[PDB]
Amino acid sequence: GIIPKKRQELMKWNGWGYNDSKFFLNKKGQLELTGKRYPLSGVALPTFKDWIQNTFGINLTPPSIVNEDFLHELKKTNISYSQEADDRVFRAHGHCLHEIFLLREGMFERIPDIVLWPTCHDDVVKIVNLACKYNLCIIPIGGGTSVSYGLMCPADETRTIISLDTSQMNRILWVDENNLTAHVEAGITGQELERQLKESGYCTGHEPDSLEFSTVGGWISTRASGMKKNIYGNIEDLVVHMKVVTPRGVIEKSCQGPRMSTGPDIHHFIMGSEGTLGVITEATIKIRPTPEYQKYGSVAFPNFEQGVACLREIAKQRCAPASIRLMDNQQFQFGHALKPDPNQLSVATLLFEGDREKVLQHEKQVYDIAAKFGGLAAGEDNGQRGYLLTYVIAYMRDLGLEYYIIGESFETSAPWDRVVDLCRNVKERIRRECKEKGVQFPPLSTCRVTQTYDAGACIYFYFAFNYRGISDPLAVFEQTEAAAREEILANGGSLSHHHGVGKLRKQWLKESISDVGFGMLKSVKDYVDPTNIFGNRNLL
Amino acid sequence: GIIPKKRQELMKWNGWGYNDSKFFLNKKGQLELTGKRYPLSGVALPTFKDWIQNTFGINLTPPSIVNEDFLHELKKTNISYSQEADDRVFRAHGHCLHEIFLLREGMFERIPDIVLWPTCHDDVVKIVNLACKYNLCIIPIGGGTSVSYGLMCPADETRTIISLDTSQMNRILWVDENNLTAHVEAGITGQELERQLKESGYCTGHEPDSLEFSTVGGWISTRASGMKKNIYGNIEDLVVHMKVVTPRGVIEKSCQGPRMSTGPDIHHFIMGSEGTLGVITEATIKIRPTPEYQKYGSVAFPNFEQGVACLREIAKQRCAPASIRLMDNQQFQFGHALKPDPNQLSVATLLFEGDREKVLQHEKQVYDIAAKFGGLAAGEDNGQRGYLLTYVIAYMRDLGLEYYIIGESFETSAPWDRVVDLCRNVKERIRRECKEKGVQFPPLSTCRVTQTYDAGACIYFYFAFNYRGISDPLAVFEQTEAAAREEILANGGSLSHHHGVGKLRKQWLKESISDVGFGMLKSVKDYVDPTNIFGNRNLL
Ligand SMILES: Cc1cc2nc3c(=O)[nH]c(=O)nc-3n(C[C@H](O)[C@H](O)[C@H](O)COP(=O)(O)OP(=O)(O)OC[C@H]3O[C@@H](n4cnc5c(N)ncnc54)[C@H](O)[C@@H]3O)c2cc1C
Ligand SMILES: Cc1cc2nc3c(=O)[nH]c(=O)nc-3n(C[C@H](O)[C@H](O)[C@H](O)COP(=O)(O)OP(=O)(O)OC[C@H]3O[C@@H](n4cnc5c(N)ncnc54)[C@H](O)[C@@H]3O)c2cc1C
Ligand SMILES: C[C@@H](CC(=O)NCc1ccc2[nH]c(=O)[nH]c2c1)c1c(F)cccc1F
Ligand SMILES: C[C@@H](CC(=O)NCc1ccc2[nH]c(=O)[nH]c2c1)c1c(F)cccc1F
Repeated sequence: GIIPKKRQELMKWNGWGYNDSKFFLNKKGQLELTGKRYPLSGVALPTFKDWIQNTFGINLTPPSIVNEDFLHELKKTNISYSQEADDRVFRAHGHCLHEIFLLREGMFERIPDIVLWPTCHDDVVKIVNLACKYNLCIIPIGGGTSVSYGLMCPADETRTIISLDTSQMNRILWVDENNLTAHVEAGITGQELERQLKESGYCTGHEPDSLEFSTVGGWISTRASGMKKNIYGNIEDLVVHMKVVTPRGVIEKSCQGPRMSTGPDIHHFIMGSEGTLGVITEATIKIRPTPEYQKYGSVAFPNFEQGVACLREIAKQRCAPASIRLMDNQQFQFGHALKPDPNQLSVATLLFEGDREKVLQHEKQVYDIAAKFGGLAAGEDNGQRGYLLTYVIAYMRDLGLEYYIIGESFETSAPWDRVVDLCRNVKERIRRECKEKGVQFPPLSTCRVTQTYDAGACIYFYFAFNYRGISDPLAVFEQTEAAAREEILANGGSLSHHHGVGKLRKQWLKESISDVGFGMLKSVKDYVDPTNIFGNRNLL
Repeated sequence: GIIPKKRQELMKWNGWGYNDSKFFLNKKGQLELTGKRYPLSGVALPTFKDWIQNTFGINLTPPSIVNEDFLHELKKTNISYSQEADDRVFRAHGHCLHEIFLLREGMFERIPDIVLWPTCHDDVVKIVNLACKYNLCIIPIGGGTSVSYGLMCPADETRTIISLDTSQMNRILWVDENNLTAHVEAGITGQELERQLKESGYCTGHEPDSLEFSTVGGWISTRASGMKKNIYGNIEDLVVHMKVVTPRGVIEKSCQGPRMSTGPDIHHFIMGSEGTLGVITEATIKIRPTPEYQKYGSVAFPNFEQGVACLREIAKQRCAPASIRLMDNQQFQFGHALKPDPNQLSVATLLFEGDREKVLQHEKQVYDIAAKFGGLAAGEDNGQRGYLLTYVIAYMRDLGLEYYIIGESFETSAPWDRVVDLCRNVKERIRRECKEKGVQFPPLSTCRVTQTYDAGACIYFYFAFNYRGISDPLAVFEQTEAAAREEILANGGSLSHHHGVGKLRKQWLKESISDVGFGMLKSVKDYVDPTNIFGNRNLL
């Protein structure tokens, strides 16, 4: 569960995930997943090949530029470091499509010059003090799962870029059973954090799809959201305290009290900072007893529209289960094609978790509400296989890439009264833009509602196309994604619910938060990091 | 429910509340409240006189300095304004003890020079533009309920001080029944907001003790907390959107989505700004159906310690009702003395509110948990009279002042494992400090736990003494309150849970949030308001 230093030894150098986990054609000509790692690993998927065919119409290094005096002082600290090509290349990207192409099919313009692996807070203080002295530039990395060009090195950056890798600064420091909090180093992965806490009968319940690699410090940096937010909260709810190293000095509140009125909350100044202000070294997170019991479920609806109305009503009654998600028809068919009126029909997956008794009180209320929108209980299996699926979806990018298929997921949050219109108009905008740019086959564009809130919902989109017969396929993707974002904003959706801005969405930020607001962010950046040491150039 | 312009016509010029509501000795020599306004209004309180005697051992204008050219432009806007003494004196204070003495028994050093009453957002833009041009200073006021010297005018402030009164900028702009949000002007009072919304079947549930006068813009400015937070949230939870006028310009997010990842959340840059960055003019707040049903309750415990352990356990199981509060023994006796082992015994009051059916499921779980800490159901009456009492407590300051008794309430939040020790040591610190400073009778110092959180609790303290026979009684109070704050911090409590900092707690802020953090606040202030127009000098 700890990420090793030489990452390529466990993980794919050119795509998502673990080296031992890849999609291949088995000795029956059926798609199957390698290894023994996930539930679907080593399980043949007879309909999955047919589905890809039917849906898409297919068959089936720069040198290191580092000062020798800085390197001399760095050796005195016994902070491990590397100037090796394959380590620096690994830490120069996340998992946006364009990055993955330049990885497979060429080279990046700029990559980090040196990688450092601090192991504690004081190490990070040393590195930042060194960067002041020798005029260095720092780009923190945890899991490297950014889908916002958050880790990309600016091409015109003349200074030595340090990739400050947090993966080895990863121990749970204390578990406070009295206050139900856990004080942890920022580099720890979700999976490792949940595994260690479970041994003591606890958990956080913070479960992003990237949890195998994404870190505590990452989550704080990007305002990450988790699958079971309904119970455990998002990251802004979960974080009681943090310790941050910046060029100006160390930020840290002097007390651990649950809720304060001591001016503007400086946690929110860091939470969402996307690596531009400093290094988040330590954080105190809320824990809960390991849930007594879990149960899955599903509900089918005549159409998407009625499903949304039901989710709305569940939100209105504040009786949403741990996870509730509504798939459109194309996604329902997708999930059916992965097992070992039926064209508009939509399905909601459910996950209830908690105390044995309360879980059932909940379950009833949800199904009764669903009844009144034409919702019919559609089985415990549908639910369960739906959630196990989520940690393998990311591997399908690489599969599609073999067979001339490209695509990416994208998201927004919007008010309840804009959901239905937004989903419909964004999908339409994708079809139109594709046709106009010369795509031969109708592009796949689907959506699901992944989170409910009082004031609205999170909407998660997939879009993909067969790019065979297109002059410049990356420009087509790039331009269509940007069109979808324009449509999202025009239909009252947000710039991002949880992926954040990074460098992918910088152009919209001033509109989103206003000019004065943008300037507030800049004023902070310029106090904390006047000479731009933390110069990934995300956000501003 | 709307605050009029000439406030003194409905409200007390020299103390808390409505003119028609005062404690007096009735024609039987019993204490009674005037008027018909509260549940206890016109109800005689036979034991209350005896209690005050037993507990305490007693028997029972500067000229307006304003530019004529600015005044000329102001007349062109038809924004109402006043230079009258009694209007300016009214808006020069909140309800800290020292302010109330200077009001009754003398004069303030500095007061506002002119009062303005804008009626909308554009009016506020005009005023702030005028303050840039003629070098004016602005101190926003809503209810004037600050207990942090938040409204006090700095004595050495040479510029013309505008009291920007929000009371007339108070209309509900829309009610969005689809998104369950209400878009409101910042000057509306809680009481008026709840009344208007109830006519459409809705509420916010945000219920501070100051709700009769405190405003939406106030609550955002001070990070206000409400009695029924457990259901409805505190202000940071309730606010979906806001519009803020600052010298640099207008801040406002371009979309109304429920949850975002677009960098640091600029709402939290304003929320807690205590009138130092700008004027909050409009805000979008979460609403809920008017709760179907309410029920009160109470539980008695052998001691305070066991009550705290029970509240902790309720928090751990996340089954706290709308309100749960634990009184120490002195406060239990107090409440008993106001009706028309018993020395350590403590009592918890309960308020359950919601859907008819779910309220009872809750009720059972609370009492069963309480059973295991020696908690015996202690009646529906105790509960009900406990909560009706909270809106009359504030009127007792003025009663005590007649009979040589002074005192103030103060608060903190602390982790669960520091609650019991903090309460005991803070009370002890108050007795010791009082004795050392020459107080005749040991003072009253009591506490109650008013809110529970995952990571800790809010603790609410009263302290008071008979000041007869003391040279300088305001210095004694001042110095003791500051000693209590020292003791709070030393026992792991926070600088404030909900009253905020203002100018009362400025000296501790840098410790509380760290020096870099303090600088982050200052960096924002300086960008947004470079010439200190918003110069109440709270916080920094
Ligand atoms: C397959 C997949 C699934 C995903 N699922 C989800 C999901 O369910 N929910 C969700 O919110 N997001 C998701 N994401 C997006 C991403 O995982 C999150 O934004 C996550 O918070 C990033 O974690 P990380 O540790 O990989 O950070 P990185 O990708 O390593 O870095 C992200 C940014 O934060 C900065 N940073 C990292 N560590 C620190 C630190 N210690 N101090 C200061 N700055 C730092 C970096 O400089 C960079 O700008 C997913 C991404 C992928 C590829
Ligand atoms: C009897 C009593 C009971 C109380 N009970 C509670 C309670 O239960 N919970 C709680 O949290 N607090 C309580 N308070 C404290 C206080 O009422 C709150 O902090 C409240 O939020 C202040 O609201 P207001 O409209 O009275 O603001 P004011 O006192 O009028 O102003 C407070 C501060 O905010 C600024 N301000 C006001 N309006 C604006 C605006 N529109 N834009 C920008 N800045 C502005 C002012 O300049 C000032 O610094 C209580 C106080 C009293 C006297
Ligand atoms: C699933 C995406 C690839 C992708 O964008 N993966 C990243 C990812 C995967 C899962 C996520 N869950 C989130 O909340 N954010 C997430 C981000 C994809 C397609 F949408 C279409 C075709 C191939 C393909 F790989
Ligand atoms: C009730 C207080 C006066 C006081 O503290 N008023 C302000 C006040 C009153 C009620 C409050 N509820 C909160 O949450 N904050 C509050 C602040 C008081 C004393 F603490 C002691 C003697 C008389 C007296 F009136």
